[PDB]
Amino acid sequence: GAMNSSNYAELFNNDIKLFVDDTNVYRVTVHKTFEGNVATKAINGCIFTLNPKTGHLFLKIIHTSVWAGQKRLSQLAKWKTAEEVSALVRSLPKEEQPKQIIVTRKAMLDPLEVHMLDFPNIAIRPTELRLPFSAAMSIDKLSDVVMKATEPQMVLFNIYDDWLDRISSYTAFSRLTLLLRALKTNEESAKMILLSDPTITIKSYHLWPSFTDEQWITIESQMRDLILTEYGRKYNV
Amino acid sequence: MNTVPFTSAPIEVTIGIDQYSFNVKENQPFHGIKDIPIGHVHVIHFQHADNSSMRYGYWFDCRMGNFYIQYDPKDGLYKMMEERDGAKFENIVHNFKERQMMVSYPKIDEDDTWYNLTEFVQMDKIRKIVRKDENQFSYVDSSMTTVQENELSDPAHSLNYTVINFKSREAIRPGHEMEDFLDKSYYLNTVMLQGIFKNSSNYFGELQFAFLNAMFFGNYGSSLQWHAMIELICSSATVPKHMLDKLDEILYYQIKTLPEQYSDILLNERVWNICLYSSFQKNSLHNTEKIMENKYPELL
Ligand SMILES: N[C@H](Cc1ncc[nH]1)c1ccccc1
Repeated sequence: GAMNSSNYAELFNNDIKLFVDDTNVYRVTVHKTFEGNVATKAINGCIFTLNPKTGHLFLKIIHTSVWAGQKRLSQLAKWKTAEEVSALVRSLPKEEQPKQIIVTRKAMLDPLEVHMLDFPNIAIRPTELRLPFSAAMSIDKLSDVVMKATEPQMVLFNIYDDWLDRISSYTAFSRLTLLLRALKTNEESAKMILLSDPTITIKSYHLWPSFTDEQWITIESQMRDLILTEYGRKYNV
Repeated sequence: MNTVPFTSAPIEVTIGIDQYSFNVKENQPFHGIKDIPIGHVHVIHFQHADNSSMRYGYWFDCRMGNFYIQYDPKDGLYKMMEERDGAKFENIVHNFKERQMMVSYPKIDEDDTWYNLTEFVQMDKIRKIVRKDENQFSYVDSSMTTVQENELSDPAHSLNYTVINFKSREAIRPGHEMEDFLDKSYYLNTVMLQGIFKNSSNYFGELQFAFLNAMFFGNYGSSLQWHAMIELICSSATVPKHMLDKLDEILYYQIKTLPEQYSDILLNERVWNICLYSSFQKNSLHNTEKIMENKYPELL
């Protein structure tokens, strides 16, 4: 069934599972034409496919060429997502294939189910959680590799950096979703928090700064404040 | 014109014959139904006065034997049987007619309703779905489950209706996932019409047989089958023009015949709204759309 607050620790058990977020697959800028009509121009996108237990991120970059000459792009984007997720599963050794795929948007269920008919034992699940994975393109290194791509490309990351050496998956996922929620609600502020102290750097092979345990507590606190704040500036409280 | 005699009527029962019905009182002197039109399959069906639970009945064709009804007090139902002694049967019938103990199949001359509901239904074709080979007539009741329902338990008592499943490898060609899911023409025309059914007459007939079992017995799996067979056509962008025209006529007469007070349970809102207003064939069912809007505008 649907993944929600009640069955949340299931994410960190030992059954392989992936989240799939298709938000950033089809991305456009809307602009005016010389005649004063409106048109779109696509920019490169990405499928966000994440193992929440290990942090392994399968970032499939969607190059604008995939849309050339196609109609109904928002609908096609969901089927392309499902095609590429199915291809990824087929590429993995049997013992690495997921037992469940959780889609962050319900409109991905039928496309993914149909592409995975060959995998009747892989459960395709929606969720009631409002996860902030759309903000993935606010992570500078992820945004950079998507925008620079000249062809379809899969890039592998660990979205937790080395955090699992010191904390549990549950805590790592909580930190990730807090960071991404903050970047989604107020990107400039969030990014200011993360980069303020210039003595804390991002390792070449990491996505996030090299905070000590104590510095992460301060960081996490500052992100919580931001989210309540912006929730104030938005609703006025 | 043919006859289905009754040995007797020992328990109070509502008897249907096709779209007609009449009440028979306990031990009322009733000995059957005469003047049944030849050339069509027919259904004779029953609802006991004391247990409206279980409507049940028998599809039969009088061209394929002499059939009669006899109540069984052990199994508690009216059973159809075949009389193989033709002279014994003619004698029984002639004597019952002479004593005017039979109701007459009450067909108005103008009225093509039953033809229109059964145009592609035959007795031999019916037995391919309802399996009991030792008899010529076929038993159906309210509770019988379909093969597809059993996949999701007694196989001998099942309705072997063609299994249609839009999210199945049969329905979806590898590499045409989006194409085949959004436009079911492949599945309709190649898999089902050319591969399994063999022709449009086969498709319409199973679709018609599904509706009639839903209507007469409240058979839920039959209702599921009827709607799936409609949806598969309406969700295909490429359908032979003769099939669309015939489908409109078929569904028109089904909607016309449906009891008004049963629409709530026998009509699936999603399928009909999708079929009449969103599907590829939203503009191809003029007669069906008109009667649905004037008779069930609430469902829509
Ligand atoms: N069995 C046929 C149609 C069919 N062909 C292949 C599978 N089903 C049918 C037609 C008419 C009345 C009832 C049943």
